[PDB]
Amino acid sequence: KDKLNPPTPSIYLENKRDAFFPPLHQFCTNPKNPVTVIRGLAGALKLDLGLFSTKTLVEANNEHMVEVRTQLLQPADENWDPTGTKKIWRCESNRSHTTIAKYAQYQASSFQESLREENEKGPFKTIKFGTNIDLSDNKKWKLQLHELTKLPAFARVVSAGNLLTHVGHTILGMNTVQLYMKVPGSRTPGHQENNNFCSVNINIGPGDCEWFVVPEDYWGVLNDFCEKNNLNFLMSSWWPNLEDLYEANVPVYRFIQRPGDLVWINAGTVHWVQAVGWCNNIAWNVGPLTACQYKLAVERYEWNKLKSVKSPVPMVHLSWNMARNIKVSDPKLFEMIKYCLLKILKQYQTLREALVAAGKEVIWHGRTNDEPAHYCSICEVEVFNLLFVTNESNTQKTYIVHCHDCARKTSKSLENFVVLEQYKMEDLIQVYDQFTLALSLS
Ligand SMILES: O=C(O)C1CCNCC1
Ligand SMILES: [Mn+2]
Ligand SMILES: [Zn+2]
Repeated sequence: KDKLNPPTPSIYLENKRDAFFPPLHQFCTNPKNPVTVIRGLAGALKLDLGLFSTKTLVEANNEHMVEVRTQLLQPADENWDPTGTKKIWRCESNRSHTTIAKYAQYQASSFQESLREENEKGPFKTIKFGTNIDLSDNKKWKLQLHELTKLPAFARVVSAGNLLTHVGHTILGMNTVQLYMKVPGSRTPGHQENNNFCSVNINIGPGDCEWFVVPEDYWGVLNDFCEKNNLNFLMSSWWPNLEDLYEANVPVYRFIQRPGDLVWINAGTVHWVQAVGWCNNIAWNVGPLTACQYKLAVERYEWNKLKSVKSPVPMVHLSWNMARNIKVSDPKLFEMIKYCLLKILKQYQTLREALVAAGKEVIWHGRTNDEPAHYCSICEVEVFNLLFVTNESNTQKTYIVHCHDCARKTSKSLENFVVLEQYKMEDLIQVYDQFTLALSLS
């Protein structure tokens, strides 16, 4: 079917006017567009991509850590089992660490070596992919991060309309920038973004990347495929067989990202990517204030619990911050947030009264300014307001957080734990009561 190889939603920018034109923002965040490729973005804004060249990076922070993925150089769009007998979903991808200086050396000699060969089923060559380079430190990366403030607001790392800005604390690689250093064949295997948040990716060049994209509403189909190939959709490295997806009638968007092109991945869009040439990429996440984004984010948050996977975005904490600090005028988005908060409030009230009825002291603990959300030290679920801390950890003021279930499993009557409360119930009830639909004519 021709509908199984759809055209890429693509926008061609010439100048700053095109980049700041409001319909660009609305096109990207439109749920009907699973991905938007903003071509010519860097040139349109006169972004200095040279600030992210490998030469520039070595000079700035040569001992900076790089996560290496050692992979096989696979042909085109395929993934073969090590023997070259059949195409499979499972990806070989071993992890190690290096530095920018050391990876840069490899990146350069890799190119020099291919130049020489050019002038001279498997088996497959091994390559190294430099991933997840952390560009959060504004002191180490001052000029780099300043250049990215030249983007239109909706695509920035930080903006008033970015849900991740409203989290109130750092979520590494989501509201901070990640850098990738690549050689041909460097693969980012299949995935959805952390808690289905949108993502921004800019190719630094000089080489191209090739992207494969599947709309959000087909993700269950890909989840089935993983389970049938004994793979964990969320935690395994997998590279879809295109002939399998075609067979199962899954449409696949396919395109080339050139240097300076910005790729916007909409919420929950499934995708995998490979370098065609030698290049660097930068990326981060963004959370538009839309019903679709909030809905998919909450869904994945709950799915992660069932799968025993930690949510990088603390959706309970975020939901309270939205109610505290954001005027919400979309009736659909408002009703979702209101609903979630009511769930949180009722569960908290239920737990709190069960504790008080069993004669357990709830200790007023309050909270520090700009203090991050808490997760259970055992099971890594988000824990909100009522924190379960051992008598000893309390005494030592290390305040090591457990959820209620994990505390109970350890200590049947919670005799080994104190219950800390970070918010008065009156304060949360008030925040909820005062959270009402704002009027907007837009
Ligand atoms: O440039 C890359 O390898 C990536 C693209 C999309 N998500 C994660 C990584
Ligand atoms: Mn991604
Ligand atoms: Zn727990």
